[PDB]
Amino acid sequence: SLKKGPFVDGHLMTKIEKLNETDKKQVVKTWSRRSTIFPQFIGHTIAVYDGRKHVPVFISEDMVGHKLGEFAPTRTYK
Amino acid sequence: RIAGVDIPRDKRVVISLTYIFGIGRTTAQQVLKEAGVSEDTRVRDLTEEELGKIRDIIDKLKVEGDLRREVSLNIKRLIEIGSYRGIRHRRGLPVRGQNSKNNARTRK
Amino acid sequence: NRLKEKYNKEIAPALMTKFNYDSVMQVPKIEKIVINMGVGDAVQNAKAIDSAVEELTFIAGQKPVVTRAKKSIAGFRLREGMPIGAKVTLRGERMYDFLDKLISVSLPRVRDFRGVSKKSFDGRGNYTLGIKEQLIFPEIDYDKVTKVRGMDIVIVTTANTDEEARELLTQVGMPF
Amino acid sequence: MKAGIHPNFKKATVKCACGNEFETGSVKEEVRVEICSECHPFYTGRQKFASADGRVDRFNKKY
RNA sequence: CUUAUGACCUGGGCUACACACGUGCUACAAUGGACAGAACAAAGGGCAGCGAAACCGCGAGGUUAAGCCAAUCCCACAAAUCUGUUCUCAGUUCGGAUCGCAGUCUGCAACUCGACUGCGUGAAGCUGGAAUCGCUAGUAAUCGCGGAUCAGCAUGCCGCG
Repeated sequence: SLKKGPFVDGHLMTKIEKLNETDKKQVVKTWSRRSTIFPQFIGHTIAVYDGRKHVPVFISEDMVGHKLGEFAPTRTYK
Repeated sequence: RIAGVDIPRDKRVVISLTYIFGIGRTTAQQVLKEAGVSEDTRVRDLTEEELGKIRDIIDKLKVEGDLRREVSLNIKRLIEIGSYRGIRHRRGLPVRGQNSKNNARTRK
Repeated sequence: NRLKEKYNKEIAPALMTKFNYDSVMQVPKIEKIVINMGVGDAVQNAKAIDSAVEELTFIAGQKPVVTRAKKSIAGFRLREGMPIGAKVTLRGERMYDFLDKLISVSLPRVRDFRGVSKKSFDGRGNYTLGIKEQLIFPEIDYDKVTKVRGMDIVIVTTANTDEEARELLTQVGMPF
Repeated sequence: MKAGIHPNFKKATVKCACGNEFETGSVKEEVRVEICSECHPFYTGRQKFASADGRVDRFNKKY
């Protein structure tokens, strides 16, 4: 939460913009649940590590400002 | 009355307009100063034009009939959007990262 | 009165051109507005209806009628014979007087207002409305009200289909 | 009208806060109206002139 | 065991939650609350540090930056207190819990999982059963203020008046 821009790790960026540049289709892997979502990754799918398993999730239009860690619940319950 | 809601009539106007949904003490006082209607009045015996020139300013700020629904729409957006924060809101667990071992009887 | 003049002058001609009626007195006409109070009595306090009666005689222009329960049902502990709910019908100049108050002051004074329901119809040109607050016209002495049960509003017209009543109530002044 | 059992009915004009008129009857004699059907924004056609309204989904960290 | 109970790396967990126990903090109010004014301490810390004044910003803070390796300079405007105005005994101008919105700082990074600010919303709670504890005077009870740990984080601890 700071006005010098939201914070991501660069390598996953480079692959995902070349991905949406040439061929939008298939899924992208990550171990980093830390990157802030940018509003130009609408429609894709990301396999995010929860600490134990890679989980796919779909990014919609309203998915702005969050991080990808909001959707891989690390801990379960009843 | 003022914006739908009535006002306790025998008190000071600065205390009295905080009973409406959307302004607290600090926000009420500065719009009341811009209104310029004394700010140390009993609302029981003020006059009608000083009663009415605040209607236009509370129209351009926002109150219960809009804040209630926008916070509702935003919070159900957070509900069905699939967030961890949304599912915590759904399950009644605390949201601001507080520990659920010993407390949060305010919820659940 | 004003509404009667406008209905005579412009409302009925506009719709009779619009539905192309051969006889001009086939025009749909609003017949009765009835206001029905219902109290969840069930022998809890006798004074609830004994307050709503003179509240409604202030809301309307005349005294209502205490409705009679038809049959007993113990699912509310409702014994047949002890009174529940009130009713009053309005017609004449009185109905236009009440609809005047409604459109002019009442619905704009509701705590929150969106448009009236699109399809509260019967299917045969009658309409029913449900309001939650007694604050209809502001010169009810609002400090004397204790209970918060609002009112039931039933307008009955000579409309045979829903569409004619739907269209006529627009130029009556119901928002949708 | 059974006389006595009905309250008195008489002419009772309307003064909205905006000053609009209406030739009205009531059991009272006079009503002050804070908001009329010509200024309450839903009956202003559709938000004609009473509005502080709008909603976007804005995603802007470019400052 | 060296073809892992040894290393490396990322992410998660150590912060979960139907309940219970303990230790603390804060309240339930007019010996009060809000607003204005007037004061009065000790003891420590500061160089990959303290960072003045001034300006910007409502505020967290931001900007250029003075001085100080310190009985010089900085941290650093102590609070309780007193005087006056108001509130007029209520779930309240009490109480602020939890939430939504917008931000500040730090750090590669604040989601699990930090603290702070301006907002709006405003919880329960109107002195607490059986019980049970500390305390022989600068003590108890209250009032703030430092330090360590330290990128940022203290209601805990240590010490000060």
